[PDB]
Order: sequence, then structure tokens, then C-alpha cells
Amino acid sequence: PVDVSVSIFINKIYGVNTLEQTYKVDGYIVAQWTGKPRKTPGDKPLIVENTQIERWINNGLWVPALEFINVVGSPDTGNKRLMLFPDGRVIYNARFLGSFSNDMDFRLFPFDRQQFVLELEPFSYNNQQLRFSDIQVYTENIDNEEIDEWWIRGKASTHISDIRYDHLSSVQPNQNEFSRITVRIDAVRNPSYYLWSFILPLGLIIAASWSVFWLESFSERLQTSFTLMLTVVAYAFYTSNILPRLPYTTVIDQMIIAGYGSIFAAILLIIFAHHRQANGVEDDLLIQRCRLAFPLGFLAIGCVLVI
Amino acid sequence: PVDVSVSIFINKIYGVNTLEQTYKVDGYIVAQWTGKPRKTPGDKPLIVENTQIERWINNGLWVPALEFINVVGSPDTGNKRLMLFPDGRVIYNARFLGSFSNDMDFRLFPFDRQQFVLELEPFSYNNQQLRFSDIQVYTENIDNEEIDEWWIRGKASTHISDIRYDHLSSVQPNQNEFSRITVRIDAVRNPSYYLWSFILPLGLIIAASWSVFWLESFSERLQTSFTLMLTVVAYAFYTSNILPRLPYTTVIDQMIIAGYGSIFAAILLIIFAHHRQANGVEDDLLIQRCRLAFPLGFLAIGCVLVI
Amino acid sequence: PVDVSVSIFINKIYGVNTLEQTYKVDGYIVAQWTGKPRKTPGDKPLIVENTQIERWINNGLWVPALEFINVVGSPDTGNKRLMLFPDGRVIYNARFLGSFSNDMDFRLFPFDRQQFVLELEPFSYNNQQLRFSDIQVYTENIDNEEIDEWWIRGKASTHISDIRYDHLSSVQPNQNEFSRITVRIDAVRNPSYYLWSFILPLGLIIAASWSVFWLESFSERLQTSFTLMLTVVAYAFYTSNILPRLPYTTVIDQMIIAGYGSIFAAILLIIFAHHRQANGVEDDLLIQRCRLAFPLGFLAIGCVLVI
Amino acid sequence: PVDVSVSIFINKIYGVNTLEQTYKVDGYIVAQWTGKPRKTPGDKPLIVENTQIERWINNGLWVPALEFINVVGSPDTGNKRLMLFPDGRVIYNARFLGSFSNDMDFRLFPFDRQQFVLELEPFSYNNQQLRFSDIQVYTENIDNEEIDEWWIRGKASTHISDIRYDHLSSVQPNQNEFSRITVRIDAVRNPSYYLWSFILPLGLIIAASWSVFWLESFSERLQTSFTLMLTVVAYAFYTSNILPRLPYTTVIDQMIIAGYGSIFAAILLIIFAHHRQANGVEDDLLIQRCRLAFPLGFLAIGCVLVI
Amino acid sequence: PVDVSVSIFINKIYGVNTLEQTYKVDGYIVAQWTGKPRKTPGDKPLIVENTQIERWINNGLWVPALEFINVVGSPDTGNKRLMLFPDGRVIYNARFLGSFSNDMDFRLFPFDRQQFVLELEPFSYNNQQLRFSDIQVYTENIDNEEIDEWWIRGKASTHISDIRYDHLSSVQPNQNEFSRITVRIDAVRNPSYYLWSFILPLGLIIAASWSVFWLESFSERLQTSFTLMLTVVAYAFYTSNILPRLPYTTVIDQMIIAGYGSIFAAILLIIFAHHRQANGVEDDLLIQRCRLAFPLGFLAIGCVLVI
Repeated sequence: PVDVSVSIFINKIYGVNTLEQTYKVDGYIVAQWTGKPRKTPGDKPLIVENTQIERWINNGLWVPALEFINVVGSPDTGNKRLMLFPDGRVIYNARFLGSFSNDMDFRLFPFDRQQFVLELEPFSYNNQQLRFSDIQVYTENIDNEEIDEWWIRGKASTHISDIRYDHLSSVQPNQNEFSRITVRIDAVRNPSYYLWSFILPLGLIIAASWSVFWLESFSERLQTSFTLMLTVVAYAFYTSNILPRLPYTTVIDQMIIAGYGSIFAAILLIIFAHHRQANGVEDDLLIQRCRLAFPLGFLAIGCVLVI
Repeated sequence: PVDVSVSIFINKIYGVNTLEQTYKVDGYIVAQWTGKPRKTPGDKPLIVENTQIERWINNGLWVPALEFINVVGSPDTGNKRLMLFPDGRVIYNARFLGSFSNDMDFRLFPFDRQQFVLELEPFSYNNQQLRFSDIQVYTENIDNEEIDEWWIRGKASTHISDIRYDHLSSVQPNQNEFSRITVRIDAVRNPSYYLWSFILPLGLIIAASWSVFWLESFSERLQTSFTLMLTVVAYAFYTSNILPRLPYTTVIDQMIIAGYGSIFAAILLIIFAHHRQANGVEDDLLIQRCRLAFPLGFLAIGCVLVI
Repeated sequence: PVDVSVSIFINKIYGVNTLEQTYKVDGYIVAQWTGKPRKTPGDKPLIVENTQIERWINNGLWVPALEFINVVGSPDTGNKRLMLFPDGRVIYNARFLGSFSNDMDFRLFPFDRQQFVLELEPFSYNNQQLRFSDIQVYTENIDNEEIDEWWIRGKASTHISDIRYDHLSSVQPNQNEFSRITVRIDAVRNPSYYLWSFILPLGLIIAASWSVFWLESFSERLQTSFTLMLTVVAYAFYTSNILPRLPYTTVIDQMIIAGYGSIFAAILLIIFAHHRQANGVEDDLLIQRCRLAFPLGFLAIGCVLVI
Repeated sequence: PVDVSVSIFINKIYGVNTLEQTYKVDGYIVAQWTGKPRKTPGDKPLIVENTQIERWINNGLWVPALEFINVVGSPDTGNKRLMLFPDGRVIYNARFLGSFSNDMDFRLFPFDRQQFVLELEPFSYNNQQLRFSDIQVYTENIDNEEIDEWWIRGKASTHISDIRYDHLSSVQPNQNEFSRITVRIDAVRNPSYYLWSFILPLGLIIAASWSVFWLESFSERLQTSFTLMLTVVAYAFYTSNILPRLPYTTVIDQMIIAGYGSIFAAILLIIFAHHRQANGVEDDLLIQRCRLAFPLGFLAIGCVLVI
Repeated sequence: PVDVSVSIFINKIYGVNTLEQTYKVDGYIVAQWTGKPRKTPGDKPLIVENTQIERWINNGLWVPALEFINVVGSPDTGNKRLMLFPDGRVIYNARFLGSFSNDMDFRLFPFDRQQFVLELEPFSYNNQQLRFSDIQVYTENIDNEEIDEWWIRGKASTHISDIRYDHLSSVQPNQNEFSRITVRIDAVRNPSYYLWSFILPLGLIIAASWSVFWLESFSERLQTSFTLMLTVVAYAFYTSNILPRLPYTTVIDQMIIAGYGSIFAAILLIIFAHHRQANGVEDDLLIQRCRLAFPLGFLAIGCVLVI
């Protein structure tokens, strides 16, 4: 098995589409291996640009096709370069732009911690024909930066493993294990924008739904409650596009449900206060003085639901 | 007829666009057949990468073009590999990303049960020239997983049939039957997000439209009703993008119509209560105590309409 | 002029974008003509797959390029096949996905009746060099089906005509007429979704604007009217994306204008009622009992405007 | 300099994206020039289809590359045809779909008058090597039609000029002037849709903000004013997508600002009326009878701002 | 090292997508270098069009591939031209359309000052093999113009530097420095549209939240406050699409937060006024006369937050 030394330089990461859980990676890949010696004009290495590598591959030069496992379709490969040496070593440099998909878990949407994963693998040659010796990733352009809403922390973790494929077991009996390179970049989401745009007004409206009971009239308090519920409906569609449809509830959705439940609890308390008048002449004092105990109970509810 | 053994490995399914009823499938296809023996350098099989298969096809190697029947346009084929053996067998491996369309029935939108269908067929060679022996599908990557909002249940059902085409009957008199492979993956939609985001507040507003009659003033009750109807209008456009335009009504649309009908019934009951005053001095008691019978009747209506 | 027999098989029609009046057609085309006899290996026809036709065209085989007149740019041609016979006949089969544009008239938006038109023409050879003998269209996949919101009725009408081009008259003096094939598929829109989603609540709000006059207070009736007008504004943007900007008014837009006019007429009637008090002590009876004549007049207005 | 006679046939114009000021043009181009005589099989001209012109260009046939100056990127060229004659004349016919950008001035958005400009130029050969003799444009398909919201008036004006480029002056000392063809098609926007959808309800709400002062209560008049201002906010986002962000104000934006200013003037007049009570017992008559002078002044304001 | 003289002509800049911080640049590039002398037919230079350069590169002509560092994927290169001279100089002209990304800082969103940066670099040849002598940029088409919402000021600054790459240090020990060209075009955003569309109504609503205290009733003042807060919620989604999610607050977002805080301060002041009644018979005068001091304090707050 020929040994290939890979080096990935991550130029930038952007386009983090949290809806489809794909992110765009732009960068360069430098694969390097050693082959049989060849005659090169002069005592200098020979550089072969793009759309000129095809003549060398047609003549019979062994250039492996390294694909990305977790890419969406095909990467938009820009330029490629093949640098050949007289002693036998080959260096294949290429530039890639790819849409990569990783399993993202948005259980804590604003304070999220994800990792961007690049999985690289030979498409044809298995570990008995191609072995990845080492990979070192130079993510120095975005080592400690803020790309769009994500802080990149530290360096990029690298791993080299062997993947056994069962769909190639019927066509290749024993030799179906492929050498795979995994590159993980840990990123934390910047929670500032959601903190001052999607959490603070929701807290203000929750406190307003707390304050609806300070009136002394039933029907005007009801129209107040319904205008508040229309405002919670307004944030229902103001905050719908920022996240996909997940079975669990994040903090934003928990606060939206908290607003709905607070308005419904207010309406039920008003109705029971109207029903509490046994003869229609007795007023309400204790059930109308819940303007301070309901904030305490709802603060306890929020403290449970956030953690 | 040469016998071709196909093996499809579904790497991932995503991008389930319920509006156009297309889904994106990424995976690999391994077709395998047996041809006439050829001389290969050494006692090892020969691997031909992408854009090098074209030289073999120009020299005269028989490589069938397997197309997808239900694909949108053309798949974004990435790498392809042709592995040739001295005893005569040929293995064509390829990677595909495709937008596939299937007839989806959204009569039960949140609790939906669909199936993703891959239909594969030779474009040129009929069943007298190319016969699919068997297909076994390894959907092990997504065998029991949750891709975006869908649970994949069990394995993938496979079927091999013969399709008779009438447009090729005029050009091919008797031999126009094509061997087709059908792969069906049964998926169930995760109904959680719609349950806590699109159903529960609609139930709260339906109960609120029940509770509008607890006031003792006509005009303020009317403005309450109109603010509620504006809120139902707010969910009219808050829930419009999640589903195409279908002749039938799903649960979400049935609840939206239920909210509209409940507000209109409330307005008609208020107006008939105002019309019930024969001399303008008699009040309303029975028609104003419908705050409990109307919930019962509307619960019966909802129990009928959901089932 | 060589005679070409065309056969179009419409696999599916979808993506009917009423805004730009384009629709996506997926299908197959089978052109067939007769040429000079050639020697074929064996006593069987020879099948040439895609990217292998180019060698035959370079060697000198006459394969006409049939283009689509009403296509948006270029179709996404998938596979193509060229089947050659020893007696001389050539059959060119191809698969196309195209965005086609037709002049659509949305004067009756929900109850619309459009036709999808495929116009096919040789790009280079005129009627003195290429003549279309006949076309028969097998739209059996969607003969009587519901694609997205359209019922396809009957079979597909076909026509063969000759088009004289004036831009080629300066370069070709007399021979500039091209044989054209036109295929028309008549489709009717399913009006159910707009009936229970875009028409019924508008009728309910029109009846509500009828019912605004049942109050006995001027200012609360005014705020009722303004909340209703805000609801009509809510349907202004709830129903804006479903149709392009046309000079005429459809039923949905006529009902939106009806709602605006009904609210404005209500406001003017309230203001004239306030102005009708000559001394400020006389009340209003006839102008305040218009809660039944205004529905009759507006029903007559709607009966005129729908038809 | 060889003389080239160009003829552009505009099949259709569509996709007028007023946000980015680009429009899609579909059509055909017929360039014609005269070269050295050549031997052609028979006494008939020879027609060379697409992907067969490349062999003639490789053999040494002079085919100029006419590019579009104001195109977005590259046009989607469909088929191309090269018709060669024995006497020496060459006719290059091609089909183009292009996104073209022109400097559009939306100072009068509904009653706009724009022009669609096609600028054609040789990419390599200057006026000393290639001269455009004449261009005549056959826009007969859309001569007097309504494409999407635009009326096309008259024929297409054509012009042939010489452009001197300063970036090629350093590489070409004196010969850097290129022959350019400019085609201008004057179009007027259909203002009907904006008239009955974006102007009339704004006038109704302006008249409603005029009518807010007919009440006799301060606070209810204030909530009336705030509901009206919320409605003007509703048209703020109902009419935001139809036009880009321009420094100047169009009629729609002037009416939106008129609505905002009318509501603010109403609020200030109410507040000054509340402040006009010196002892709290004197009422307001003149400042409360501004329900007719304010319409006159605002009509004068609108008459100034529209013109 | 061969010396290359580059000249970039910026035809237009458009599509400034502030969300992803990319802008589209259309233009031409003219690289020029001097090579070994060659024999050309006649005493005139030879012009090689697009898809004919490939034959010269296959024969062995040295044409460097200049890539754009900050481009999104690959530019849509249109035509290219290679002009060869008998004395040895080569001129490579090309047209590019590219999506370029630069680090944009939107701390002052309407009054923003950005710079569009074009970074050009050889993909293969380092500074010991390729050196950029000089670049002069002719941005005369957009020297002093308004493209979409940006004024371009002055000329384009140019710089030539050397970049040392650490990912190529392992494969190239000492010679890994690349000659880079940087072109910066300073642009200022036109702040007019945001001034009369996104700032002025926010100021009017802030003044309205100032004016809410002029009433003498608690509950109606509360519903007034809640309708105002619903209007601020309406601008929450009316102004969400114009800018990405940034950790800091711009002027528009600061005014939105100012509106939220003003409504919440109004609600707290009303509640404390209701709580200030010790026995329920004493009224409020000083806390109800804050209709003038609160504007002064909020004007001071706004004067601090804008600067």
C-alpha cells in the first residue's frame, strides 16, 4: 500500500445553514506520495496546471481521487496542480469549496456548541492499496476568529481510521476497508444576538402577562390578555425561520410556549374569578392579588425549563 | 440478455421538500456483470477512475448507462470507478446525489407516513439485452435514524419488474420491455414540532373563542371576537409555508377553519342575542349561558374532524 | 427534404410557477428518420449511448438538433441514445427536463383553465431540408391525474405547421421556413384550496363588516371598523405571493377590494350619521338600520363582480 | 478590417427584476461576414451544428466571439450553427439567454419608463480588425405586447459606436478601439396593479386618519390613532419587497411617509388640545373642528408630493 | 522569476449581500509577461480565442493560472484571449464574474464605510518563479457612481506583497512565498433609505410612547401601551432581513431596544402609580406629570446610544 500524506488548509468556513445542518468550507488540500522515479527536463521539478493533468493521467500517471464523504453532491473544485519530482515523489494540490453536512444537535440553540467535520476518503483504492500516513490541519486563517456567528476555538482535531463497507463486501471479499481521515473543528455559537433580540422582549412580554391582573375590570383585562396573546403570535412567526423543525424545544421555543401558557393561565384565572362570584355581589381579593405570586411561580417554572 | 447485479448503498436522505414532494438522496451504486475475458497487466484487477472510463468506452467496452426514472433532471454524479477483472466480470461503482420525486399523500400532515422510492432502469438496453438479476440495499447508515423530521423504519424493500413502454412500441415492435428496479424506504414524520407549535396554540385560541361569552357587554365582546379573528388570521400566514396547496384539508387547516367557524358562530350568536331583545328591555340568559354547551359541541366537532 | 417522425412521451409536468408563467416538463423524445444504408456488425441494430454519439457525428453522421422554442435557456438533457439499423433508419431517443413558458391568462385565478405548450423545431435545417411527418404524444403517465394543483383532461393535441422567420430572410432569401411541432395539454386548476382558504374567510369578514352597525355607540363602532380594516390589511399580505402583478383583478383581489370598500363605506356612513345630528340631540334610526339593506346591496355587488 | 453584419431577433423579454435592475433576454443572433473562398461538397452551402464548429475552429476557421457587455456573467448559449458558402460568406447563428443589467431610475415607480439595452462587442478583435457594418433588430414577437408588467412601444433603436478602452492602452498603444452595437428597447411599466393595490388603500387610510377627529373622547381617539399607525406599519412590510433601497422616495414610499406624518400630526393635535385646557374645564371647539381643514391641507401636500 | 504586469478593469460591482458579506464583481484582467521569442505568421501578432488556448497549453506554452484568493468557489470566467507577439511578450486577457468575500464590520449599519477587496495570486508558481511587477486598476466605469446603495469614492488602492504559506512548508522547504496583489475600493453606504424608512417611524413611535401618559385612565393607558408594544414587535420583523446576526447592536437595533425599553418603563411607571395609592383614594400628580421629563431623559439616552 502506497502511503499518502495529506495536509488540509482551511481558508474559511461560512454559510452555516442551521436549517439543513450544512456549512460551506473553502480551502486547499495537499496530498503527497512517493512513486517510481521518472525523467524530468532539467534538475528542477515539473509543475502541471489544471486541465493538463488529464494528459498525464491518460499517459498512465497514478493520481488518486480523494473524495469527501460528508459533502453535498460534488465540491466546486477550482484550480488543481500536480508537482512531479525526479526522485519520484508526487504532490497533488487542489482547492475545494464544498457544502458539508454534519449531525448537529440544537438542544441549546443560542448557547450551542457544534463541530464541523471534514471526512476524506479514497474513492477507489482501499487500505491495502492506499494508506493515509498522517494529516496535519493548518486552520490558521480562522484559528481564533468569528466567522459569521461562530467562535472557532483552538486547533482542528485530526483522526485516521479504517472503515469497513458492507456494500463492497459482495464484490470485494476481504479487501474492502478504506483509510479515512476525519477533521473536527469545534465551534461555539455567539449567543449575543438571540439574547438581546429573541429573549429579552419575550421576558418583557412575560412580565407584562404577569402585570395584566392589576386592573379592576374584567372585560378590559380580557382584551388586554388577547392583545398580549396576539403579540405572542407575532413572535411565533418572528422567530420561526431561525431553526429547523426539531422534536425537542429549545430556549426560544420554551419561552414562546411559556408566553402562551401564561396568557392561557391568566384567562383561566379571570374566568374562575368571574365564576367565583356565588351571588354576583361578592368581589374578588385573593384571586385578584395574584400579581406577585404568579411572577414567583413563573420564575420558578422558567428556572426549571432553562436548566 | 446479460445479467446485472445491482447494489445501492443509501448514504443519507435529506432535503425532504414537502411542497414539491421531492427528496434528495445521496448514495452509491454498484452494478456488476460478466463479460468476455480480457488480458489485464499482472494477476490483479485493473481499476479505472473517473474521466478515464471514456477511453475504455471509446475503445469498445460495454458499460450500460443506468438512469433513475423518478429523478429531477440529471443526478449530480460525483466520482465513478470501473473495476475490470481477468476472468471477465466488470464492476461499475458510482456516487449519486439526486432530487427524486414520489407521489406523496399529505392527508394527515403531522402524523404522515410516506415512502421514498428509487426507480432504476437501463436507458437503452431492454430486458432481452439487459436483465437485472437481484438488488440488495444496504441502508445501514440511516436504518434506524432521524434524518431531518423523519424516522426511517426497518430495511428497504426491493422489487424487480418489467415495464412495457408504448412510445417505443412504434420503433421497437416486440422488444420494448425494460427491467426496472424499485427501492422503497418507509418513513414516518416526527409529529412533535407541529404538536407543540401548530396545534396547541390553536387549541388555546379555540378555548378562548369559547370563553368570549363570559362578558356582560355586547360591543366589547364584539371587539374581543374581532381581535381573536385577527389572531386566527395571524396563524393563517404563520402556517402557510409548511405544506403545498392540496384539495383536501389536513389537521392544521381543519383547526384553522375551526377557529374561523368558531369566531363566526360567536358573532352570529351575539347578533341573534341583540336581535332576541323584542322590546329592548328584556335581557338574555340562556343564549348568554352557552359558555359551556358550545365547548361540548365544538369538542364533538373536533373529535369528528380529527378522525 | 428528409422526413422525421417525432414521438414525445410526457413523463411528468410539475413546478407550475404561476408568477413567471413557466412549468417544468420531464419526458422523452424519440425522433426517427431514414438515411443511406450502412454496414453494421452482425444482423442486429447498433446502439450508441451518450458521449459516444459525438464520435459518430465527427465521423459524419447526420443527427439533427431539435430544439424547444418556448424553453427557458437550455433543457437539462440527461441520457441520449442513437440506434442505427442496417437498412438505413436512425432513431434518436433522448430525455429532457425543461422549464417552458407559455402565455397564461389568470383572469379567473382559482377556476383557471390553462394549456401547457411544447414547441419543437429544428435549429438549422428548414422545411426544404427537414420535414416533420407526424407527431403522436403518449401522455399516459399523466393522462387523467392531478399533478400539483392541476387536473389534466383528455389527451394532448398535436399540430405541425411552418414558421417563416424574418431575421433569416436577409441571410436565406426564399428558404427560411421551419417545420414546427406544437403540443398542447389542456389543464384545469383545482380551485378547492383557494375556496376554503382564500375565499371563505374573506366572505366571513365581509359579513362582519356588514354586522359592524349593530352597536349603539359611535366611537367603539369606529375602532371595530379599524380593527376589521387591519384584518383586511392582514389578508393583503397573506394573499400576495400566490399570483403575479396583473393589470386586471381576479376573484381574490376583487374580494380584497370589496373588503376595503365595505370598510370605507361603513366609515362614511358612520361619519354621515354623526353629521346627520343637526342639533346634537336627535338620534339616528334609518341610517342606523342599514344592517340588512347593505348586505343585500353588497351581495348584488358581489354577484356582479364574480360573474 | 472585416465587416460583420449583425441581426438580433428578440424572442422574449422577461424576469424584469427591479431589485437588481436586471432583465432576462431570450433571442437569436445572426452574424454574417465574408471570408476567403473555400471548396464545399457539391453546389450547396454546408451547415455545421453545435459541438462540430470546434473542429472547424481547430482547423483554422476564423469565427469571432461576440460577447455581451452588459450581461451578468455568461449567457446560457443553447444551439449554435455555422453556415459556410462556396463564395466565401460565413453566417454564424446562435441562440442566447442572458441576464442583462441596465441603469434603471425608479423615481416614478408605478408610472416608470425604462429601456432594455443590449450591448454587443467583439472580445478580441478591435475596429481595425473587425467592424460592425449594420444591425437591424426584429423584435416582432414582442413589438406591441405586454410581457410581464411592461408594454413594449415601437421598434428597437440601434446604434453603432467605437469604444476606447484605457486598460488595453498599455498593451495596445494605438489600436484599442472596439466596435460596439447598442440596442435599446423602450418599455413602460403597467401601473394598474399598484394603482388598485398599493395606492387606493393608502388613500383610504389617509382619509381615515383625517376622520379620526370626529370623536368626542380623547383616549379612545388616541387608541384609534395607534391602531391606524399599526395599519400603516402593516403596509410598511406589505410594500417593502417590490422595489430596492433607493436614496429617493417614490410615490408608494411618499404615501407611506404621508400616513406616518398624518398619524403623528393627529397625535400632536390631540396632545395640544389636551394641553389647551388652561383650567381643565374649558373645552375645545376650533382645534376639534379641524376634520375638514386638515383634509384640504393634506390634499395640497399630496398634490405637491405626487408632482 | 518571470515578471508579470497585471491590469484589472472593474466593469461593475453589484449584489452586495450584507448578510453573507459577499459582493459580485464583474470585470476584465490583463496579465502580461515576456517569454522566449517565437515565429508568428506574418509581421503581426497572433490572437488566440477561448477553447483554442488549450491547444497552445498542450503544445507547451507557459500560461500561468491567476486565481482569486477571496472568491466564493470559482469565478464564472467568460471569454479569454491570448495575444502572442513575435518578440516574445504574451498578453492574457480574460473576463471574470466573481462572488468575493471580505471582512465587513456593520457597527454603524446605515452610515457604513466598507471596502471591496480583490486578492489575486498565482496558484502554482511562487515568487521565485512568478513575480508581480505592478498593478494599476482602471475603475473608471464606477469611479464616482452609485451602484446599488454604495457610493464609490476616489480610485482603487493597490498593493503587492509576499505571502508565506505554512501548509506548503512541509512540501516546499524554503520556496513557499507567493506574490499577491491586493486591490481595495473604498465605498460608503447611502444612508437615505434607512433614514426615511427605518429611523423616522421608530422616532415617531418613541415619541408616542412618550405621549402615552397624557390620559387620565389606567387601564386604557395600559391597552395603549400594549398596542404600542405590538407595533414595536411589528418593526421587529419589518427590519430583520436587512442585516445579519451580529453580536453588537447597530442604530436600528438600538432604536428597537429603545422602543421595547420605553414601553416597559411606561408599564412599570403605570404599575408603580397604581401601587402608589396607599389608601386607594389619593391620586397621582408628579408620577403622572412625567410626560415631559421622560422625553428629556430618553433624548439623553438616545444621544448617548447613537454616538
